[PDB]
Amino acid sequence: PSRFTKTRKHRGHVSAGKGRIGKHRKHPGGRGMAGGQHHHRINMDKYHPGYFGKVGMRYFHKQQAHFWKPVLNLDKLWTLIPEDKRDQYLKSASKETAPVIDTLAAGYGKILGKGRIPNVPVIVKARFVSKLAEEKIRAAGGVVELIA
Amino acid sequence: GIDHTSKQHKRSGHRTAPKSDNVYLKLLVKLYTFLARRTDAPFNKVVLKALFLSKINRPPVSVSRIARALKQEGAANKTVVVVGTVTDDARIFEFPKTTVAALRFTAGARAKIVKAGGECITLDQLAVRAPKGQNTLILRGPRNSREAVRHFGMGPHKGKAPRILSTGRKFERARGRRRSKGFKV
Amino acid sequence: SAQKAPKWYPSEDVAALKKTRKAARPQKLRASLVPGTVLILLAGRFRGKRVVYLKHLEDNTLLISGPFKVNGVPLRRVNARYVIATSTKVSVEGVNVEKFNVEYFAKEEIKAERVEDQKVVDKALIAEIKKTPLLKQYLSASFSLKNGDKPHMLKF
Amino acid sequence: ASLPHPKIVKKHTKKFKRHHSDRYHRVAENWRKQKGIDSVVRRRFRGNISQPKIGYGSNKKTKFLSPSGHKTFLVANVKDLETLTMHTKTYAAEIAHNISAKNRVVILARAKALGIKVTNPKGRLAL
RNA sequence: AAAUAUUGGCGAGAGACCGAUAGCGAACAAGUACAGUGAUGGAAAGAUGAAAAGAACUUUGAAAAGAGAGUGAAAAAGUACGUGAAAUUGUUGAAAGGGAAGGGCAUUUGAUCAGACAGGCCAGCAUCAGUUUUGGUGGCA
RNA sequence: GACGUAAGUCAAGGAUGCUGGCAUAAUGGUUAUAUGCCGCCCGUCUUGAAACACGGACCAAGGAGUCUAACGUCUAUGCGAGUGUUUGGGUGUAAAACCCAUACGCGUAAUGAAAGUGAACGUAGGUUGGGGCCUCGCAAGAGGUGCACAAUCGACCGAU
RNA sequence: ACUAAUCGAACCAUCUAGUAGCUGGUUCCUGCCGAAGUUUCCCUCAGGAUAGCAGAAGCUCGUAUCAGUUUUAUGAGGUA
RNA sequence: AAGCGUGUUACCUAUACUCUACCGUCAGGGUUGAUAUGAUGCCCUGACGAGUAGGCAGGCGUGGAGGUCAGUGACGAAGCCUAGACCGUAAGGUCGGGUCGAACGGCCUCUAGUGCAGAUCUUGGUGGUAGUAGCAAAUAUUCAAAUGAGAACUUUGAAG
Ligand SMILES: [Mg+2]
Ligand SMILES: [Mg+2]
Ligand SMILES: [Mg+2]
Ligand SMILES: [Mg+2]
Ligand SMILES: [Mg+2]
Ligand SMILES: [Mg+2]
Ligand SMILES: [Mg+2]
Ligand SMILES: [Mg+2]
Ligand SMILES: [Mg+2]
Ligand SMILES: [Mg+2]
Ligand SMILES: [Mg+2]
Ligand SMILES: [Mg+2]
Ligand SMILES: [Mg+2]
Ligand SMILES: [Mg+2]
Ligand SMILES: [Mg+2]
Ligand SMILES: [Mg+2]
Ligand SMILES: [Mg+2]
Ligand SMILES: [Mg+2]
Ligand SMILES: [Mg+2]
Ligand SMILES: [Mg+2]
Ligand SMILES: [Mg+2]
Ligand SMILES: [Mg+2]
Ligand SMILES: [Mg+2]
Ligand SMILES: [Mg+2]
Ligand SMILES: [Mg+2]
Ligand SMILES: [Mg+2]
Ligand SMILES: [Mg+2]
Ligand SMILES: [Mg+2]
Ligand SMILES: [Mg+2]
Ligand SMILES: [Mg+2]
Ligand SMILES: [Mg+2]
Ligand SMILES: [Mg+2]
Ligand SMILES: [Mg+2]
Ligand SMILES: [Mg+2]
Ligand SMILES: [Mg+2]
Ligand SMILES: [Mg+2]
Ligand SMILES: [Mg+2]
Ligand SMILES: [Mg+2]
Ligand SMILES: [Mg+2]
Ligand SMILES: [Mg+2]
Ligand SMILES: [Mg+2]
Repeated sequence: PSRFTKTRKHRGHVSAGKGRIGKHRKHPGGRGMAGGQHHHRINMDKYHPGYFGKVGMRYFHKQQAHFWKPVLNLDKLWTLIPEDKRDQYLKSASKETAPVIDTLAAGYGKILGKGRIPNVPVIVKARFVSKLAEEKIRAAGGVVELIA
Repeated sequence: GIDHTSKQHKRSGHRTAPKSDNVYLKLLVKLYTFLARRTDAPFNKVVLKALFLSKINRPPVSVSRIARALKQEGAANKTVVVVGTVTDDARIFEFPKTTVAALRFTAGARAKIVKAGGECITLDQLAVRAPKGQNTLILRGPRNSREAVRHFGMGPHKGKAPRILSTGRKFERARGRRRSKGFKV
Repeated sequence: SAQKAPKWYPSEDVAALKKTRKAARPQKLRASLVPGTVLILLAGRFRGKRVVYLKHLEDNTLLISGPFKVNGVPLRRVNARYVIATSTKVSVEGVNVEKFNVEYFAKEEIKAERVEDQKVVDKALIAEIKKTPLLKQYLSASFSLKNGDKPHMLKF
Repeated sequence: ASLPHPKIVKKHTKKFKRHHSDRYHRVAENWRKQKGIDSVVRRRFRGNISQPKIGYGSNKKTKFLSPSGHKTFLVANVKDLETLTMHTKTYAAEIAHNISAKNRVVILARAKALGIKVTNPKGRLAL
């Protein structure tokens, strides 16, 4: 709101906080990104290195839906089970009845291996897995099922 | 005239009160002001100062962080004190039965502590049962893990994050960031 | 409401005064102020009259009567700071003076007993004055500062 | 009367009139602080007007006290007046300017019966 | 076809908008009066009173008008009309004024004005405390 | 603290006692004037303004850091590994209030130009400090544990 | 030269509130703190960015890693 | 010497130094078994106070909005005038008298087209100049009568 602004406190003072010498002007250094290579060069190299120039190969007509692959770590793998159902699987870490986790229905593309799942066998249906995420799922007795 | 050695009329630079207008936090400050003054326990003075802190100065404390601190030798039965919010953490699967005193609990954090057999209490209940902070263990969350801390201290060779909106190729991965394009950092 | 209210109110308690340590001790007079001394009154109705000092009363005033038959100044009080103690003295160890105090001069025609007390003290005082010559004329004449009088150098 | 109070020292009894408020009609007597670069009044040259400053602040024991020792409370009716029933030695009622003549009669008779001082017991009277 | 657009037109309902130098240029005979060869440019201007009850009648004046009288709650509302500021002006009163005037501190004089008797005002002396100043005298190295 | 045997007294953590006059313009306030001394015209640019620099004859009214999109820091608030009801739908006392599904945005993963790959040797490490807590201590201290944070050597992930 | 008091490119309206590193102005009070005209770079020299000076928000702690100062010890310098 | 050189005292007075009071700021503290209900309150202690550009903080005032004071008012609201009074360091607030005639305030919050001495600022109004500069080119007017309140200027006659 206007009543809390310094404009109200600058009433009565001549320059409104802009100085008598500097004498607040229209666009003293140019407009926008002007002089990024000439008179604003130091600010660019200090705070935005990499701004000028080109980087690698172009991609005509990029569809981000091609590259959709949300990653899920192993420490969050057991969150795909509802919590009331989750405890009776943590107890009785048994094969012949193992939770089937469809990571795709929860919206994940690749299972990654941040690790330390419990020692309960788990059936993981994943589009992709990392090598280490596969090692820790098999070490717990489970298996990774490849889907599409 | 006086040859002044230090700046005159200088405020201490520390909060003497919370900026918050929460009436119940003011009652907690009112209770722990009395305890810090009428007791010699350094615990009460630390808690009173922590009640003044801003939101970024009291990051959330995970229950996993609480559980790791209870794995310390001789700390398995202490009252964990968090002047701030205790959040849940699903990455841990074995929580111990302990008592946590905190300013705020999330719904998941309250459920996890109670389910493990423990108890969630407020800071006024902590004061009644531990007036001098006996057998307490103050826990603080990670303060430099904020996303704004990444960009603090930007400059050449500093290895800090640039203040950027859109990331990827074509956004500050060129001249100034690699030897093939002018110079690097 | 034209004015809202004081949010809380100041107490109308009349706090008692702290215990002051100011004991009242008797006045020390100038050495030149001794009974029998002739004094010059510096102000009041009897400005510049020469009077005879008799007693130091308990209100710290000076009891004087430069004899009423001599110069007309009756028995009355004067402030010590408003008189000049001269070097002339009359022997007063024959004058009944103990009867006069602060209560004698309480304000509230002349009272009949006051003129009788005057007619007793003056007889025992005028008799001593007639011994040393010219004091009756001295006490009937008024003091005055004249052209060339420097009180800082005059030895009264 | 009122409560006993120390002797009230005003510390500056003169109004702080604005510089050049007598020179030009367009400049009001309401105090404004000179902010000119060359201003002799701002620069505090000898012989110029004194600017208000915190050194002139009144003693807190006698601040807001009227010469009779009371603080002034503006009242508009009987209910406003009866607020000061137990505070007659620290507060004197002053009847608001827009109170009608008949209502001033009622307020004064109520304040007289309660022993409340009235700052202006002469506005809108048949005298 | 519908879901979409809509500073034009027609009919509506509203507003934490503006309140006659504002709000449309225009609250009013406003795109008017007026200016320009022309294209175009483009104002100012609201308020008596509840009701004209808008002052009959007398008197002075050539008349305007004035003085009364009257109407009205009010004429300190008289169509030169609600209120009626300032700049500027007249009259009256007060004050001061040797080539400016105005101002700050303090007091004299003149004017004017507030409160208090169940302590208010101004003082004098004594005995002390704090800070000082100016003398007199004593005992030692 | 001092004196006094004590009671108590005192000049010892800040004035009391006695007395008079007036009780009103007497003191005081305000204002005009007089006198002593002082006082150059403001604003502005400027190293420097009373300037023989510039604007200002006077008065009234109007008159100049606003709103928006996106964003940095900080703070407050809600919830919290999630968060964001208001594009919409339902409903309504109807531009309000109240309720809600699926998505989507950001976050929870990075790195590489890219193809791709993708975060625990260990009590999520070792060392030096570190508030607080615990134990022994009359205490000073000593020992244990040490969150945040600071330094350093490692380990893991991506690139080379 | 003249082209309607307009001519080294008329007048009218709109784009248009054209841009201006340049001039002027930028409206209440009090309290606390309180500068710079210097570094580097720029078609830079009446400008800006950058570092410095300044304010504010504080945070971690609680008498210290300290200091526009001296002493002691040990270096260095090539001006009077 | 009231000049020059030198020496000795006394004296004068800065917003400087010392002491005290009061204001504010900062810092360090005290204060809950009725603090004998204000805990951003009350109180104790110490230090400090210049300031352009500039930063921050606490407040004053204006238009409109939610709430409240069952607030004020035709027995006078608002406005305006008032060398009349009071409060605040101040921004300002409050009252008395006059004038007037219909609406307007206090407090807790919300909101802004929110505060003017300047911009050769905009619009309107008014001054000093000032009863002043001037109303002097084109040869030139005069007399009587009439009319009229009033005739240098109208009408007629006569003349030039
Ligand atoms: Mg300033
Ligand atoms: Mg100005
Ligand atoms: Mg300027
Ligand atoms: Mg270049
Ligand atoms: Mg005042
Ligand atoms: Mg200057
Ligand atoms: Mg208009
Ligand atoms: Mg024409
Ligand atoms: Mg009008
Ligand atoms: Mg009227
Ligand atoms: Mg009138
Ligand atoms: Mg009228
Ligand atoms: Mg009128
Ligand atoms: Mg006038
Ligand atoms: Mg003078
Ligand atoms: Mg006077
Ligand atoms: Mg002078
Ligand atoms: Mg310039
Ligand atoms: Mg120059
Ligand atoms: Mg100047
Ligand atoms: Mg110029
Ligand atoms: Mg000019
Ligand atoms: Mg002008
Ligand atoms: Mg204005
Ligand atoms: Mg809603
Ligand atoms: Mg995005
Ligand atoms: Mg052309
Ligand atoms: Mg513009
Ligand atoms: Mg233009
Ligand atoms: Mg300073
Ligand atoms: Mg600084
Ligand atoms: Mg050399
Ligand atoms: Mg001389
Ligand atoms: Mg200052
Ligand atoms: Mg408005
Ligand atoms: Mg009125
Ligand atoms: Mg009306
Ligand atoms: Mg404006
Ligand atoms: Mg103006
Ligand atoms: Mg003339
Ligand atoms: Mg002619």
